[PDB]
Amino acid sequence: HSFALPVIIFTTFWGLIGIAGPWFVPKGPNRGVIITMLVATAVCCYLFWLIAILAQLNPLFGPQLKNETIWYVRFLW
Amino acid sequence: NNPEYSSFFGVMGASSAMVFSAMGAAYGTAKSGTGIAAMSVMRPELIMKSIIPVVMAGIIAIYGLVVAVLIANSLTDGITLYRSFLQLGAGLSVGLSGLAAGFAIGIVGDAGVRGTAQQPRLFVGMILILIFAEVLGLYGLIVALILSTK
Amino acid sequence: NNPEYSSFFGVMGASSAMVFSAMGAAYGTAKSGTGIAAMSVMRPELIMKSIIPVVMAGIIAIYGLVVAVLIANSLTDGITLYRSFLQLGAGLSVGLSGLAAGFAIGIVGDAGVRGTAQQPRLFVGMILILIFAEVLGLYGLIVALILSTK
Amino acid sequence: ELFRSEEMTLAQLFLQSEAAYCCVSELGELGKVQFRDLNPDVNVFQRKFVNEVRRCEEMDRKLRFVEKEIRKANIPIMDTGENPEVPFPRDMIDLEA
Amino acid sequence: CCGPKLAACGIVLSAWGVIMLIMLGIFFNVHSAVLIEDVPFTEKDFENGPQNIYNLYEQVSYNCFIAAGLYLLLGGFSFCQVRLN
Amino acid sequence: LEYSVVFNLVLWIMIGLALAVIITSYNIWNMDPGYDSIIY
Amino acid sequence: IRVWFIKVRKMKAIYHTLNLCNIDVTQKCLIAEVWCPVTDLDSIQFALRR
Amino acid sequence: AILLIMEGLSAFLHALRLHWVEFQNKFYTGTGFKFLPFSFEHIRE
Amino acid sequence: INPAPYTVITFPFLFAVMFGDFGHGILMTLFAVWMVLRESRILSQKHENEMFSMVFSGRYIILLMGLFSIYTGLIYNDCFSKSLNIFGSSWSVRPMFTQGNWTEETLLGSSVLQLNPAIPGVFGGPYPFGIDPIWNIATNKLTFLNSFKMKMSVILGIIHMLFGVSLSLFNHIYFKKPLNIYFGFIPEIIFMSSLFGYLVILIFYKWTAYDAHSSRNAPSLLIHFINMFLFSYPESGNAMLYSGQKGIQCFLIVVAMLCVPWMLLFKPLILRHQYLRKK
Repeated sequence: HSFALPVIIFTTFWGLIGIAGPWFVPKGPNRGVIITMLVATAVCCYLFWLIAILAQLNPLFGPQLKNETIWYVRFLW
Repeated sequence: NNPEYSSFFGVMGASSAMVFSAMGAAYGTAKSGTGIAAMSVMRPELIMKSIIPVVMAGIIAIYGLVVAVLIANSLTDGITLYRSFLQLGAGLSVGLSGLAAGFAIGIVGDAGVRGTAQQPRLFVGMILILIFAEVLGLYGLIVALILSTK
Repeated sequence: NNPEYSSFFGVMGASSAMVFSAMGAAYGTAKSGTGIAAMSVMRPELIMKSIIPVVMAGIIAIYGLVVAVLIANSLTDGITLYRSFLQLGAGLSVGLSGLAAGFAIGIVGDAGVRGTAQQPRLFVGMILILIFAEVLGLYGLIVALILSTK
Repeated sequence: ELFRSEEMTLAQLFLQSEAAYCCVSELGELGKVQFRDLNPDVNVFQRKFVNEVRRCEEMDRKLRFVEKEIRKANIPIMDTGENPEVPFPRDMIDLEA
Repeated sequence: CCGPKLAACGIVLSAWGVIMLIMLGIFFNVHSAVLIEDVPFTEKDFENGPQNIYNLYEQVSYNCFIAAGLYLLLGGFSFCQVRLN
Repeated sequence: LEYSVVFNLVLWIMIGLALAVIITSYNIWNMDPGYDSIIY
Repeated sequence: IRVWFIKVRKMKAIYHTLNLCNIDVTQKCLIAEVWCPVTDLDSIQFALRR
Repeated sequence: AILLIMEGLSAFLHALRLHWVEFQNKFYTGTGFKFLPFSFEHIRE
Repeated sequence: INPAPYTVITFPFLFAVMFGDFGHGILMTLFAVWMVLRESRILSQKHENEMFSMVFSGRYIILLMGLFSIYTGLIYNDCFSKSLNIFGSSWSVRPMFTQGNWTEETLLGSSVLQLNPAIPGVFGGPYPFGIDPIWNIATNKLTFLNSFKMKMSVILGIIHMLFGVSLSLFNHIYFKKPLNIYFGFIPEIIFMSSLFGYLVILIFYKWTAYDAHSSRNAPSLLIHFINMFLFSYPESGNAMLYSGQKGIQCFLIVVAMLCVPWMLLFKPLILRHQYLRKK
């Protein structure tokens, strides 16, 4: 799979809703409230997902599986 | 050439976990029960409001059950003995930790129901203390899982 | 050689360690919670003053979790019976240190929440004695870590 | 920017008693005035308007008796709404008598 | 009947359980060799390749769907009974 | 030979440790309850 | 009966607010020290003049 | 009954205690009195 | 500074990372919707059950918690204790016998054989989105998710703690506090950063610095970090992370030690100085 493209897609989308959104928000009483609300949500989700992806890069030790699943995977994967 | 009496410690842990958990659940539930009985005769309104800790007390027994079931699933005739003492330690430990958790839950529940039977604005704080105390059972189960899988 | 019977020190060490941490935390929680539930009927607004020793009561459990997880990571049979001794001893050390801490925390909580009825000043000395017992517990975890890491 | 406490100030409101009988009502409609006891050393009973307050307590007692009487007899209350329907006369005394 | 409020609770219970069983049956219609552990067999499928491995998932999904249908029938009954009063 | 030595040392140490554990358990079990105890 | 309740209760509340008062030597006017936002003072004085 | 209700309440209170103990202790401090303006908001009282 | 909106999001998100569940989150959102559509009809119902009343006062918190729990639960790949093969497995371990290199000994022997990602053609890279679903059978999933959640909690807590402490700049400037910033606040950040910024960057570096072809001589998960805490310089088992790591940590330790006197030896002597100048 691609190693930097989907990461860039996700980063671009979250950054867009982060920095282009606040000016799109009406200048009302709930402007700054909703701006920091969405910014915090976006950065929290971005940190979470980034660690999720980057944890699985360049693994060291490998996993295990049973023999019946080996046969059943050979005939169905 | 397999070690002799290798599977003994796994079953002994499976037993010890649940027995100690049940012991502490019994003591704590009994203490909270006598407290809520006295404070229902003194205050016959907020009984089912303060029965929630009584119901909550058996999650320690549930933790002991989960550990025992895991030990049983990993238990067989062909035990290498490198899982026997992991199982003994895990079961003994979760059992005793649950035992202390149940006893402290009983004490705090009795004191709290007696405090709130007349002026119950502190119910939120009392459930706060109780649920803070609850962490020991989860600690027991988690360390047991780490040891068994090891 | 590697004699039969190698793998019992660390496993029972972690078991006993967390058992004793649970003992101390449970006793401290029970006593301090009883004292708080008994005091708070008179002067309600000190829930926020009395919650501090409750929160510090979890340092023993945190320490037990950290040291037990460390020992579990370092548990293995690829050593000729040198480091298993260290694991047993560190587990017992942190566990009995946790018992010391829990006893001090429980009675300190009772003392502070007894003395808080009249004077508003007592929370400062309360936090101070809490910091002291936390220093004791931190010493305990530090000795456990230097043993376990070695 | 950020959120902080709204800005506040002290104020000495000069107010005749008759003007007070409506100023209190409107400051209650507004709901944005915090008061303070200017002479707290005086006892509550040495505030010599407790005759009216005791009268009000009697009014509450009578209305509570009416409430129980209707509840036993199963007589409902309309309870539509229109919360701000609030005069401040002296004829209410005779009305509740 | 069976309690008015208890019948309200029952209709909400069915309102969730029906969709839970629907999802269970949906995944028991996918059956991409995932829940092997939920198969009552003894070396019956190791021969002739991966055949006969799908119909039993369809039987489990049939059980889920008949359970969901019974729940919806009981929900209709409770609907009629809450509209009775 | 060190089957017996190890058995004996483990027995002694476990006995001492268990006594420590149970004395602490007894200490925590049976201390006073902190209640005013005015309204009976 | 409900509106009678709310009238009577509010009037009790008015008497409670009137309990907090400047006990002056001779003034038939009153000078009350009150906390109030600076934000709405325009509506405050509009209401007072009303 | 279990993994929703009691686990959710437990995690709720655990996270809330963490948040109060740490986040507010880092910068939030001091004491004050809440503004209680006289009002007719006691519509039913 | 009332931090209320910051709490409004940081508490649901933290509760959701704790509470990584999909079904329960959608259940909470459903209950919140039932309470929203019938807000007035439940207001007409008396709030006798006080637990239910404080639940009503926490309707919006519960809805936020449910939505964040839905998101988090979706991304763990733990939806009712199952993993989903949404994308391809991204591993492409097609051959049975080769890539494992055994003959036919299965069932009667050769039951469980550890794959190595170092082997060619067995690892096509990380999963596109969410946890790797193949772990639904791997027992080493438990250790690997243990490490994952450990690193995750450490990073989240470190960053949130840093922000919470950092917010005091405005508290200081608004109330003209040079004493509580010059030798106060800033040394606190220096101490905390010197301790934990290094940890987070080591964890990130570990995530990609070494691969399966270096696994059997690669470092452990965290032991060498504790070894840094030991004031120790081993000579065995050193697969040192990068050039000059020892030199950097040696001086970072002293930098962290340099923050002891602050908050302790700057307020009194300065205020006593200004006091004696004020007499």
